[PDB]
Order: sequence, then C-alpha cells, then structure tokens
Amino acid sequence: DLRLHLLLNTSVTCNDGSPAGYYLKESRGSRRWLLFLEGGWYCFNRENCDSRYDTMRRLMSSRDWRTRTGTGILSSQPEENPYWWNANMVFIPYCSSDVWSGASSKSEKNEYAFMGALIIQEVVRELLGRGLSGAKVLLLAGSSAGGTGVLLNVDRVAEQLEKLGYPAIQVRGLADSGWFLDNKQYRHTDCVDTITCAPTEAIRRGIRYWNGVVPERCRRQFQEGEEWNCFFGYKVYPTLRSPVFVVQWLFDEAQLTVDNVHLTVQEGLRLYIQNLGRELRHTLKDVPASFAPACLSHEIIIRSHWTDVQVKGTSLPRALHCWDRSLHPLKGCPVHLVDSCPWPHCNPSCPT
Ligand SMILES: c1ccc(CNCc2ccc3c(c2)OCO3)nc1
Ligand SMILES: c1ccc(CNCc2ccc3c(c2)OCO3)nc1
Ligand SMILES: *[C@@H]1O[C@H](CO)[C@@H](O)[C@H](O)[C@H]1NC(C)=O
Repeated sequence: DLRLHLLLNTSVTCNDGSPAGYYLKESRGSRRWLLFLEGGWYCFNRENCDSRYDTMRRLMSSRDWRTRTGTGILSSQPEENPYWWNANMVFIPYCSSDVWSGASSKSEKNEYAFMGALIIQEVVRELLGRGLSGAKVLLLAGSSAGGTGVLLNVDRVAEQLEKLGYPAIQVRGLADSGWFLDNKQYRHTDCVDTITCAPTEAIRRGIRYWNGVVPERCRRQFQEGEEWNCFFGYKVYPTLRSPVFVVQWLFDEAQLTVDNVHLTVQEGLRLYIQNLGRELRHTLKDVPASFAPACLSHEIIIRSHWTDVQVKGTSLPRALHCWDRSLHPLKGCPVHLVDSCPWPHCNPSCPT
C-alpha cells in the first residue's frame, strides 16, 4: 500500500480548490524513484467541466480520496514487477483535467483551477525532503493523458532539479498510451460541443482555458497560437533532451475513438485500420527506446498482467531493464521493439 499525503502548499489545488497530493511507499534501501501520472481524458470549457464534476469527481477533487495498492510497475513484488520492484513508489492522482499542462488558479474570473504543471513541480519539491534528495534515477511515468503529461513535463522536472542544486540525479521519462496522431478521421464532425470536437480543436481551446504550458524548445518551433502541436508525441519528442521510452499499442482504443471508429469489417474500414498501424509504426522508426505491439487495447504499465505481452519474444519489463543497461546495442537485450504485422491481435500475446 502507498499512503496519501496532501500537498503542504495548499495553493496548489485540484479543479475545485481542494488540495492536490500524492501516494507514497518508501524503499529506504533504494536510490530509484518512480513518479507515475494518472490519466483520464480532460475538460475544456465550463459546460463540459461541470458535467465531469457530477460523475467523474475523483478526477477533479481530493475530497473523497488514505491508501492505494501498487500494481504493475508500481508493485513491490518481483513476481508482478520484474523491472523496479525495490524502488520508491509514487502515484500522483490526476485532478486537474488539463493533460498535466495547466498553470491557472481558481479566482474571481476562473470557476475552476487548472494546475497540472504546478502539481508536478510541488510534488517533486516536497519529495526532496522525504528521501528524493538521495536519488540516482527519477523515472517520470504515466498512462494515457498521464503519458502525454510525461512528454510535456519531463524536461521541466530535469530543469527544476538542476536549479535546486541536484544536477547528478538522472531524470528520464516513460510515456504509456499517450502518443497520438493528428490524422485524418474515419468520419468527421465540426467542433460544436464535447463529442464532436476533434483533439486538435479541443486542445487549442483547452490551452487557452487552462493557461496551458508546453516545453520551451517545442514552443519556440511552433510559436504563439500553435502550442497545440506540442501535445502530439511525434512533434514534441524530437525537442526533448531527457531520455524517453515510448510504449504505444499500434491500434490504440482512444486513438480509434477520436478517429470516430467503433469496433462492434468492410474494405474501407479495413484499409483505414491498416493505415493507422502503418502510420504509428512510421512515427516510431527513429525512437530508439520503444515498445509497440499490434493489439487493440489502451494502457499497460500499471496493469497486474503487464508482464504477459511480448514483441519479437521480449516482454515490456525486459525491454525496460535493457534500457537501464543501455544508459549505464546489447546482445539479446533489445530496447526498440515495434511489431510489423498489420492487424489487431496478429501478435498472439495481445491482451484478451
Ligand atoms: C474541500 C474544498 C472544496 C470542496 C468543493 N466544494 C464544492 C465546490 C465549491 C466551489 C467550486 C467547486 C466545488 O468547483 C469549482 O468551484 N470540497 C472540499
Ligand atoms: C484514460 C483514458 C483516456 C484518456 C484520453 N487521452 C487524453 C488525450 C486524448 C487525445 C489527445 C491528447 C490527450 O493529447 C493529444 O491528443 N486518458 C486516460
Ligand atoms: C506554493 O505554490 C505556488 C504555486 O506554484 C508558488 O507560487 C509558491 O511559491 C509556493 N509557496 C511555497 C512556500 O512553496
């Protein structure tokens, strides 16, 4: 079990003004620290944030959060977690609805606070008095909206630790299921409410509503008004300096949802699905640390059975171990693992 701590700086809040926080299980014999960012979509105007508050309130508030069990990469049992079972474990709940990008407080002009980027900074700060000052590696991990949050925030955590006087701690990222394409959709709707708004248009509006922040080098490339581009992995990744390992299902269910596809198959859709896998594979060609199986799924790293899937005979925990060794090719220890077969479940190890 990981134990809840609410932030001592109570100006750093969830959407409704309640304090943000983190869950922690220390391993005092270890100098490795895993900070995991939870996912769960986003909201981008008053009307859709109000709805989310009624039926997804744990993603907007800490009022109803004392312990949580660590699973997958957050498990302390080597049977479930062959990679980092002895590490210090931190789960950061997603209560800002902003893809971890926001820097805006609730105020006379703002019904909600969007503080995701500041929540990450404050967690790192408070952890530095609880053992993180002695770390050798800080791995910032996350799933779905939390995976995109890794891409947006990993270089900011690295800069923070350097400016606080800890330049020797190695900061790295692990982004799971947060590598999306701004691709052509299977069917199209003009952006008129929540359901009809494609991600490019919803994120453009969100950035303005949240006062969202993107990494500096990416921001300098795309410039004012085009920051939405930095929420797309293939565009932001080449601007990052920290090492980042990318986990992405080739036929991700959230990607298919935003593409207006429902699987529940004739030539047009067959060609669309095969083209999506081909395009995703293409964007990972020059990503040296990656794991991308040919499956229809969403998320993996905190699932208890995350050990089961394999690409070219190598599991995800093994690939992450090989990544560690590479940061000290390697015979029998690969780090770039992308499937090449063209249809969901052409890999027999895909989840059922
Ligand atoms: C501690 C602190 C705050 C709360 C929430 N209380 C209801 C509420 C008030 C104002 C709001 C809001 C919700 O959403 C945006 O503005 N609970 C426990
Ligand atoms: C659990 C389930 C579903 C989700 C949705 N992921 C958010 C998202 C979607 C499209 C995006 C994006 C972020 O940034 C680029 O385009 N998260 C967690
Ligand atoms: C509390 O958090 C706010 C928001 O980032 C920051 O401006 C302020 O300096 C923090 N105060 C302390 C004492 O850490």
